[PDB]
Amino acid sequence: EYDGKEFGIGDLVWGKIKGFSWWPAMVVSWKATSKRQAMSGMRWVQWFGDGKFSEVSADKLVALGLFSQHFNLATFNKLVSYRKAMYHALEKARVRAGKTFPSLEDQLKPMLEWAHGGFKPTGIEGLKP
Amino acid sequence: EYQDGKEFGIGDLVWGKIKGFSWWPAMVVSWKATSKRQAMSGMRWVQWFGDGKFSEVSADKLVALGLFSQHFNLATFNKLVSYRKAMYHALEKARVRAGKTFPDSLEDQLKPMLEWAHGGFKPTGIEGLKP
Ligand SMILES: CCCN(CCC)CCCCCCO
Ligand SMILES: CCCN(CCC)CCCCCCO
Repeated sequence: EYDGKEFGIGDLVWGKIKGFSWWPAMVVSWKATSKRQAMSGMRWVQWFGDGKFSEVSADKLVALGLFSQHFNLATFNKLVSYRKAMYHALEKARVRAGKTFPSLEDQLKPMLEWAHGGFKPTGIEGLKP
Repeated sequence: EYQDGKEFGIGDLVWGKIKGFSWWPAMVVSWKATSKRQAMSGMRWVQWFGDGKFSEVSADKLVALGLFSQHFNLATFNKLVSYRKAMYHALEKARVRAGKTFPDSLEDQLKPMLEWAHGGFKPTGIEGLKP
């Protein structure tokens, strides 16, 4: 923990599992999961919004920093769970990036703008553990 | 729960810092107390004294309540009755845990508990605040 592959503990990522759009998450240690060690090539991630754990292939994870590419507007409008997930993921992104902003969709607005805009001034660097 | 290599576990009395508020006393709780969800790794559910609400707070924006004089905010204390009430509930919990006793308005009961806390929780020291 953690096989040659990408991503380590604390990284903010989008992860893709069956039945769900790309979904924001944080790579965690298997010890945080109360479950089991991850198989080689896999990563435990904890999903923002519901705090649940999934073992996901490192090959189906991308940096949260690739934001606009993987943000899914339709899902965002359809599912309140996705919007909450976005809030909590960007909230963590914010704090790590020493970021400051002035309701759910109210707080989300400057967060999303900051994300879609490249996480300036820190850039992606501000999202690292 | 909370096996992420960070400080603080269930029942700990802490000051927690969130946006728009002074450092505020709280108790670390299990996510099960919250009716919400598991905290993100590196974070803790805390329940704020005074209003009993739950917030998910990074363990790095938490400090032991025992570090009292450092995080007690006198301006907030003088300004907000909610903060004074929170102090009362936080310190009463600390007091019972510490095995401390003192000899009545809110501020009347608060007075020796604050002196106690501000003086370093004598004679137990901060160790007596453990759950
Ligand atoms: C509505 C939120 C649902 N999210 C989906 C995120 C992709 C939780 C999925 C839980 C999967 C556990 C085992 O793999
Ligand atoms: C006046 C009392 C204020 N309390 C505690 C302040 C730290 C309000 C906390 C809001 C909880 C929402 C979830 O995060």
